[PDB]
Amino acid sequence: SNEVLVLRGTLEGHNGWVTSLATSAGQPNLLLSASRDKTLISWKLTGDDQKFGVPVRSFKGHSHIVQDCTLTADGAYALSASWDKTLRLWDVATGETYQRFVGHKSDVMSVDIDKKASMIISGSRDKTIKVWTIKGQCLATLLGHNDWVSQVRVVPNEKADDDSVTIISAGNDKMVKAWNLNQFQIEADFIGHNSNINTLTASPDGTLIASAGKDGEIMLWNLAAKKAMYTLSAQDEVFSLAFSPNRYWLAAATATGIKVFSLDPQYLVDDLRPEFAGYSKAAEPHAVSLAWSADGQTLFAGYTDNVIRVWQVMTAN
Amino acid sequence: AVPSVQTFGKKKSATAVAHVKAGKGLIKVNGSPITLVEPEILRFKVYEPLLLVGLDKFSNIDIRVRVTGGGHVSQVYAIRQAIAKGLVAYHQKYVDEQSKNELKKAFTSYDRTLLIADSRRPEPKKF
Amino acid sequence: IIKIRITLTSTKVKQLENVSSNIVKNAEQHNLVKKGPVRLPTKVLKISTRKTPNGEGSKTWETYEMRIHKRYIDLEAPVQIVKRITQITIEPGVDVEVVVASN
Amino acid sequence: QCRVCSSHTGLIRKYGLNICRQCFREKANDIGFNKFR
Amino acid sequence: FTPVVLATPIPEEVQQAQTEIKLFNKWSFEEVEVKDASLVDYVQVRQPIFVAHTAGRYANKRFRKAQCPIIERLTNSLMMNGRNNGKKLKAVRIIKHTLDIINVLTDQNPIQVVVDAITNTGPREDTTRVGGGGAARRQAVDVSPLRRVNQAIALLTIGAREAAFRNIKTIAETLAEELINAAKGSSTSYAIKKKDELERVAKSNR
Amino acid sequence: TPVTLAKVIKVLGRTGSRGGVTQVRVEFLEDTSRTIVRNVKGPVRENDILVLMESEREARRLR
RNA sequence: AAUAGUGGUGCUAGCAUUUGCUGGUUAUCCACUUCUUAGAGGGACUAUCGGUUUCAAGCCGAUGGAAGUUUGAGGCAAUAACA
Repeated sequence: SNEVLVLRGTLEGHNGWVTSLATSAGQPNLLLSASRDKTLISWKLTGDDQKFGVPVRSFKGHSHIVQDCTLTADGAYALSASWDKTLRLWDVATGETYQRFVGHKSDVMSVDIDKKASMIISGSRDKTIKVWTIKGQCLATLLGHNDWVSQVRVVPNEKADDDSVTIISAGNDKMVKAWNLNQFQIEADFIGHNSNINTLTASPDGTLIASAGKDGEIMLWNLAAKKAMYTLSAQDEVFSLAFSPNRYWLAAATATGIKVFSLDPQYLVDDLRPEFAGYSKAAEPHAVSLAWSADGQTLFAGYTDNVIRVWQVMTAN
Repeated sequence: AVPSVQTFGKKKSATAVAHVKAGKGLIKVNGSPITLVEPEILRFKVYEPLLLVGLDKFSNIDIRVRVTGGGHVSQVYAIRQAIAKGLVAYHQKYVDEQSKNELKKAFTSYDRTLLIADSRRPEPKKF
Repeated sequence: IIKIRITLTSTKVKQLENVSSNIVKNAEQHNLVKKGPVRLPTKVLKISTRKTPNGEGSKTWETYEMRIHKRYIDLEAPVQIVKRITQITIEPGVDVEVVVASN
Repeated sequence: QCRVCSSHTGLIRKYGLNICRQCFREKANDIGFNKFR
Repeated sequence: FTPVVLATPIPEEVQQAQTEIKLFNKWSFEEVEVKDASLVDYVQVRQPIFVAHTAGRYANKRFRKAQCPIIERLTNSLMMNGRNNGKKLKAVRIIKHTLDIINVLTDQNPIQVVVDAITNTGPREDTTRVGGGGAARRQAVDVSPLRRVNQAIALLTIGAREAAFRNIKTIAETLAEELINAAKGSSTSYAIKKKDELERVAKSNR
Repeated sequence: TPVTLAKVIKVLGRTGSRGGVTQVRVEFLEDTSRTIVRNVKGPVRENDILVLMESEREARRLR
């Protein structure tokens, strides 16, 4: 009837905090995982309710905290954005990266890849946005903000490549701007968040844009009408966001647990809240990054004490 | 070509570079087999990285190390610093991580200073 | 059109990275063959002398210091290219030398 | 030589400068010596 | 057990039981023996050892001092005066030339003969190290266990120097007979018969 | 022999001309209701085993 | 980076020899920076948990960490009778 999520595993391979996990659309058997501890870790999803087996590779190439990792659909390559103005073009088999980047003055905060595999966007903490080639060449800088930037997202162009690519950004000046690539221009200005914008993701259809900051203001947006349909108050601090790829469930990663919603109507199914031991109660660990399956049937959640737990989407009884 | 890596280990200004290659398994301390080191009492200190994991993983390796500096005592500590951390570079470039950590846990359960060198430099006097 | 070698051994480290930059700047605007500025281990001078004019008092001393840095570049160029640019990179406290050793 | 300040002894024969060391502490600045440690 | 070969010709005898869980090249650590309830906590460091020589970092907080091995501690005490400060390599030669001369003297475990020996020589009572404020007296007092083991080992050691000073016999010949004397309650060795009379006047004063 | 098998509970403070001895709170194992102090000399902490002879005659405090 | 060093290609000597382990040196040439040196930056803040205290300033454990005794050691800092 409903999506209950029982505990299916636990990963222990880090000593920072995780910063971005990454699944492959093609390959359902691995997991890319990045963390604060200057490491990149690619996993092996050995389906077992005692553990999940092998972190098959490690990538020792950086000097500080990395922020977000991205990859191809089949699992061909991997990218990394570490705080020391560095970007690396990794393989997935050996560990040998390709080319570092010289393009910023700050932490490179968020990057993304087009599915046509031609341009790589980059937004960094020095209030500028940069695009890169596959061989790694500068094309155009982009300005417009005045505070920092947190996340940048490319639109899911599921309309059979009808020259429709656009970049949406999560700044830090309580501002959400939309940036074209084909014409290289501001597209839409999104207004309404009152504090530091923390995260944004759009629908897997590329149609419904969710945005939520520090106060817990989940403000929904459309792709074309681009309006404030739902303005949910998450009454907490949310760090990252979550969209079910196949279904219509939008989820949020608050500091007080894990909350889930349906698109229509409003169904608070579960609070994914794990269990710990040995704490004065002002010290409960909490997650910051989470990810779905390739079919939306498993959910991952990495936490501050380097535990990554997994669940499975079975029907409610 | 051949899987090959370099490590190095220091103690009290005494260096010990290492060259790892692949072969039947030869462990060469400055152009000599390892079973001939002149502080005969400390002969088993160099045996400790080998005698922790079993004699198995070495029919596909080749080890040539050379040292400079230090006295006749520190160089015994310097060689087993580079050798023990020299084995993991195979298992952090070629062989997987589950094979890496099991001996990582095996070393540092027994000796923290087999992986991480000491930090106890000398000191200036009447100044 | 001869391989040359330039040395510069000065004692103001801020006023040696401006000079070594504009050396490799105008050579690369003419795109000659070169090898990078190799930086040698520096030399320090010291003299311990006790701190009293007379001799009556307790005893520990001073220690004075002076630091000499030295780095050098090898180069090849036509002589008309180099004989002008070595005369516009002057600065006080700085020494410049040219060596055309091609044994 | 006896240079100046009641000294012909304790001369600094090193580095070829030949200064009486009573009259070195006041001249060690402008030579370019400085203390740091 | 299946002696594998390498391109190095490796001797087998360093691989027979050494690759097995027996660790020291002639003895083991299966033999665990508790006599006092004080020694249960810290003296028998349950860790392996091969040579009894490492760079311990225990001298920067007074309880990490406890975790060093016993055999390492007795070698440290052999630097006695201005001729052997820093001759650690000389000391381990002495010690590995003493367990051999222990076990050939009609017994069963050469590491056993010292761990029972320090049970006797941890002095249960004590004087105080005070006069008293003019009346140079000695009052009621007892000893901490972590202090107890410290002076326990050290008074065994210092007797051997004069036992081997200026006479034909060697150091290893002294340390043989001294510890088996210290193994039992005999009070015939100087390692015993000076801690006893301390405890006897302590039975008076208080 | 009359053993006295003892366990320290609470540490109180050093006392003496030099503070060379320390007064603690110690418990008897064989009778777990024996609150008593003891003038123990040495580095002391929690959870130690204390050999002892004179089970009652002890100075409760020092100058 | 021929005013540091390894990695090969060679001329070249041993070679148990038989695949091989040690050599060979100006220039046999190419490719390298880990070790080396010196510029530019980074990194530690007592961090994170557990005790303790007017719950304050802090002090003790803990695991991580190259580093957790002001992180180790120095330089530099004017009131005064040695006529």
